[PDB]
Amino acid sequence: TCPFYKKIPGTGFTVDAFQYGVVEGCTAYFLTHFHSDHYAGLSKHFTFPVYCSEITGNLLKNKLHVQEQYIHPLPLDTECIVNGVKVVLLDANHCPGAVMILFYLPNGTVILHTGDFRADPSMERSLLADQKVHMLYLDTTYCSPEYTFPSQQEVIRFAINTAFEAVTLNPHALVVCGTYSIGKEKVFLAIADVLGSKVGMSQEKYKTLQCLNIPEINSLITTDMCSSLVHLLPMMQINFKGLQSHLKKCGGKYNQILAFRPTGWTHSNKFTRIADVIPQTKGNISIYGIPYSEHSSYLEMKRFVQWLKPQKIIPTVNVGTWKSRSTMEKYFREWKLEAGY
Ligand code: NI
Repeated sequence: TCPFYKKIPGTGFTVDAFQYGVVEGCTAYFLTHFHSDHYAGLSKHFTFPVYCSEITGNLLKNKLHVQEQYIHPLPLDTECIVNGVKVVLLDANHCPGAVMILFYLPNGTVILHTGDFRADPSMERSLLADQKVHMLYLDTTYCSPEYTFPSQQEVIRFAINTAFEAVTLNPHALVVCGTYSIGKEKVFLAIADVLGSKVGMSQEKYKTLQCLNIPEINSLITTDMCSSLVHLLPMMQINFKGLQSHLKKCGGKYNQILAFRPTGWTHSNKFTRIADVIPQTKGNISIYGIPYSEHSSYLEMKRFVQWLKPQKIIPTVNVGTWKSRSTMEKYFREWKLEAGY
């Protein structure tokens, strides 16, 4: 059944709750972003109002064939009325089209649902600064102090420098990047830019990227693999067998592959700096795991919450085990006692 952390009290609303059938009492289904664990259940047969960003609504229409009459896109950073309730969509610094949702309940309670987010100090100057938030529905993916990672900028600098050096040493090397969802487009676009190439990909992935409102995108991507020296493949194909196989397909145009796997966190992060990352190599194939995250680190999450000073926190991630729930509640209390709210 629909869990309580997906329901907004005092409303008829749910968030990211499309896989439970008709939720009793739901008059509007909000969708924070287009990732499968969140949209699970939507299709062309859905006949309830879906509220989301413009970009998410482009993907619902083009990839899932949801009918236009049920898609309700909202502009960001704008006070809107939905079934008699004031709401605002804010940028979540996650994947393209991802939002946080502010609900202003008729009784005067204010609720923030972060969806999936990477907390940033820039959020402290959005419409969030203007009033008090009483309850926080929080993306707790990486809510433990072991989870450190570098900035997105540091990671992209490493990837660009690595790729440019490799291809300049060997003009016959191919660069491959893995993907299994939207998000993390900066990895493959920054590398293609430094090399003066478009990124080549499947027709299905090209279609997905053309929904994202990225500026000048027609200049950066292509379905012609032959004209491209940065290829995108499914994340599943980023291993020695899959890459050897792909190289055969390129017909002796290339004699070396340098491949990137943008993981979330990996336990090389506790010890190893970004400067010191090394690849796994077999023969003429090398694979780099890079820690490019679109979720908050522990310290980023803690800074946002200590800034916001919510009265009550409701985790939306890692809620399935008692040990995880108890650990998270301990951190929340630490943060509250340290900051004095
Ligand atoms: Ni997500």
